Parts: sequence; C-alpha cells; structure tokens
Amino acid sequence: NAVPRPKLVVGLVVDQMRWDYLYRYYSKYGEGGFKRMLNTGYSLNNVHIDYVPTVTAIGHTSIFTGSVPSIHGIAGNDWYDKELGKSVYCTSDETVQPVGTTSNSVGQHSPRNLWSTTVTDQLGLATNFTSKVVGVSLKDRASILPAGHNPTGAFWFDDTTGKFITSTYYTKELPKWVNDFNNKNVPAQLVANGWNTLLPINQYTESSEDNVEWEGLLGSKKTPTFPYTDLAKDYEAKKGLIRTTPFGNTLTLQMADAAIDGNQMGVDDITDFLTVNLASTDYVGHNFGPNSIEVEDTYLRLDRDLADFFNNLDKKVGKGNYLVFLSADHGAAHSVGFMQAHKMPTGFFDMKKEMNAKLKQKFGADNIIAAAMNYQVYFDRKVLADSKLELDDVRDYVMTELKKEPSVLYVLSTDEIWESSIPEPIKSRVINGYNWKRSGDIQIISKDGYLSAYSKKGTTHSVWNSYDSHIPLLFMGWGIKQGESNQPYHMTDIAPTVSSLLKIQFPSGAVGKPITEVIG
Ligand SMILES: [Zn+2]
Ligand SMILES: [Zn+2]
Ligand SMILES: [Zn+2]
Ligand SMILES: [Zn+2]
Repeated sequence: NAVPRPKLVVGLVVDQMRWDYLYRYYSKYGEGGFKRMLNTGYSLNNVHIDYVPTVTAIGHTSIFTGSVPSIHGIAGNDWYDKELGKSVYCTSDETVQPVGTTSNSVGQHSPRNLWSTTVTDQLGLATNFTSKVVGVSLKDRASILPAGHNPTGAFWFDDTTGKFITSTYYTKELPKWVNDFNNKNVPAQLVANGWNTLLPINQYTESSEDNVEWEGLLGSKKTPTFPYTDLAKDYEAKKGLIRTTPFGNTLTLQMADAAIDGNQMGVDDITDFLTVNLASTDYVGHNFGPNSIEVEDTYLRLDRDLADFFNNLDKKVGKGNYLVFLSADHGAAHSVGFMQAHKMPTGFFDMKKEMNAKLKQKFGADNIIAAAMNYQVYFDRKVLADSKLELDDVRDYVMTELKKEPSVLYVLSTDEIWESSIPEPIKSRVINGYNWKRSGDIQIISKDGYLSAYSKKGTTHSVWNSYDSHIPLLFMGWGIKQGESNQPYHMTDIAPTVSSLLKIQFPSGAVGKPITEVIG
C-alpha cells in the first residue's frame, strides 16, 4: 500500500550544453551514453529557458525550483545589491566556515540567497527528511543550489588543494567517504597523460581546424591546438586547470559515484536524490567555442563517462529502480571570430565607465551608474539623492543613448516591461527574470549573435536567443516511456515533472507545469 517511487533520482545538468550537441556529434557517440538516453528514454527537443539572463546560477536554480528569478531570488551568478552597496555572489555566505579547506573564498558558501524551495527540498519534506540528498559539482553554485536548503551534503571543488570540500552550513566536518576520495588524488591520475583527442584528430570533421584565431589558450601552451602535453605540470601549478579539460567531468562523475556509495543512495525504498553538474563543458566551451575540436572531444569523452556512470547505476541501484533527467543550464553562442569567418551576424556588446562619463557631462555628477551587469544597469541611489537627480530622468537619458548602439535591439525600464513594444517570448522572459530587490533599473536586449567584449575569444551565454535558451531535456528510467516530442516546454517544467513522478508537492515558487507525455 505504498506510493510507487524510484529508489534514486539523478539530476544531471551538462553545463553550457546546446541542444544540438546531441546531434552534431551523433555519429561518434557510443551506445551507452547520450544515445542510451535517446534510445530508451524520452527527449524533449523543443525546451527553452523562460527567463533572462541565461547564466549558471539561475539555470540550476530554475531547473530544481521550477521558478524564475523574479520569485526565487537568484538573479544571476552575481547581482548588485543596493542595500549592501556592492555586487553579491550568488552563494557567498560569510556566516559559515570552510570544511575540508582553509580557504574562505572557496568554502564560505550556502544556499541562503535562495528564496523558494527546490524539488530536493520537497522530497525531504515528503519523506520526513529520511531521503539522502547530495549535490556534486566543480562549481560551488552548481552544487549548492540544486541540493536545496537541507541536503545530506553539497560538495564542490577547491582550486587551491584539488579536493572536494563543503561549508559549515552542511556539516562540521567532511564525511569519511569524502576524505577517502580526496586522498586518492583522482585529479592527478586523470591529467597525468596530458590531453589528446580520444579519436584521431583528423576525424573531427564536425569541428573547425585546430588552430583558429577565435580560440583561447589552455595551461602553458601558446597555441589553441592539441596535443596539450604539459597538462600534468600545468595542473600541479594551478589545480583549477582541470576545470577546463574533459577530466573535470570525469572527476565529477567519480565523485558522484563515491557519494552514491558513501551515503547508500538507492539501496532501500526511500527515494534518494543525487544532483551532479558537469561543469567542464562550460569551461572548455568558454575558452574554445562550440565549433572547436576541444569541445567536440569533451563531449565524446563525457559521452563515455556517462555510459560508465549509467552502468554503475545499473549495478549499484538496478535498472528500472532509478530515474535520470539530463538537461543544461543554458546553451552558448558561436564565437564572434567564427561567425565573422562565415559571414554570419555577430559582434561585441565598458558601459559603466563610458556611460558615467556621459551622465557626468549631462547631469554633473559622477558614478551615477552603480553597476552594469547581466545586461542591466543599476543607478546609485546615494548619488542621485545627494545630487538631487531623478531616477526617471537619469534612466531616460541612458536608454536614449543605448538605442544608438549597433548591438542594442531593445532598451526598457524594468518598471515598464509589460507595456513595452516588445514581442513574446522576450517580454515575458524579461518579466520572469526581473527580481525587484536584486535586478537593475534598465533591461537591455542585444541583437542576434552579439556577445560580451569581456573576452574576445571563446564564447559566452546570457541572452534569450535560441542558441542560449534551447536546452536538451532527456528523461530515462523508472516511470519513463521511450519517445520524443517537438511540443514547446519551459525549463521551469522540469521540477513539476519530477514532482508528479514522485507524487510530492511542487516547489514553493513553481510556475511551470508537468510534462505529461513523459510520464508513462
Ligand atoms: Zn552554466
Ligand atoms: Zn583547437
Ligand atoms: Zn534511500
Ligand atoms: Zn558559462
């Protein structure tokens, strides 16, 4: 007379995975990774992110809350907090201590900026907190936010030591199974032989040439080309280097396997929840771009690691006893230099300094703009009051100046989003992404293909356009029929779907709805 439930559900989010990575490299994947999810599970091929900006902290938050920044409070990886008078990192919390490391900047993090509950929170509430909930990622934000407010543990990678650590928000000390894993020095083992392509490099016909102008550098090498023979020496000097290799994903999945065993995840009938973010596809993509040989090799190597991961699930939990959903927190644009080489619309988006000089000339006061980030601009309320300036005047001028920019498609006040002459889906995505306390006073929408000038190599992601917002969404295992769909869905539909499969209450700020055709 019990509610039918899987023994374990695994939430995998491949960082920066554009949907078309599934098919650009389709002919090179094996049978047990992405193709196992496609061939035995359900693929939603028309899922878009229903907010902006399409960055990491929000993506992981919205996947697991079914909510939007306007409600759940995570308005980006960073945001300007006008009451604190400074920019704020999404997970930074100076009321906790590092656990397993002495670095405060690496370990002082918590989910305290998250206002809405997660599906992992709701599982704990539905099982009287007998459920094992563990988050794993190289990035603090991508481990903490999916895990929720009261998980068994949330672990992330310490660049200063090469170990997985946590904070006193979770436990006073690292569990034995984490110390055991760290002491193996898996990172050293992985980078020992450098980085060569898994296949013969001549076969990477889905990619550009190896040496192109728009690709960044890795480690000590001064050309963006294989082979990366000095990886082991470079990793030793900077252990954060492993983030920008396929071995960062391999490390993460071995850590996730250690979490399954260290917490007995999936052995009894009480549903456990493992969340793991694969961050290296984002680091590699940021440095080399979606058309690089580097990125293609990262996905061929991730594909094999996922096959090993699913095979370990079959032995430790049992096929049919676990539920997997795979998605991404966002896509990515093509590199500006790549698009220019092929005549596609593209370009680059120092606004705070430049506009403040103009605002200075126009109104006579300096530092009128407090911050410019996430395609928004914040005005310094302290400067406006002391200078006797109106927010609307100062805002109207900046918007008029921004309309002149060749990269600007729309500019609008965040007080007047609904009435603006902007089509859907852009208008509602701007609404969903606008958090009253933590978002700026002006919203900017860039033309297609334009990227930030923060780095003129590699690529980035933040915009509404389909290349950033079109994410894969694959379900596999317990309670999932095989199939695929081109019906439109939202990222905020993921958590409601898992909630319905588990017969648990939806998260507290959820705005999405279950994907009914998946539940079979
Ligand atoms: Zn990301
Ligand atoms: Zn290259
Ligand atoms: Zn259990
Ligand atoms: Zn990124």
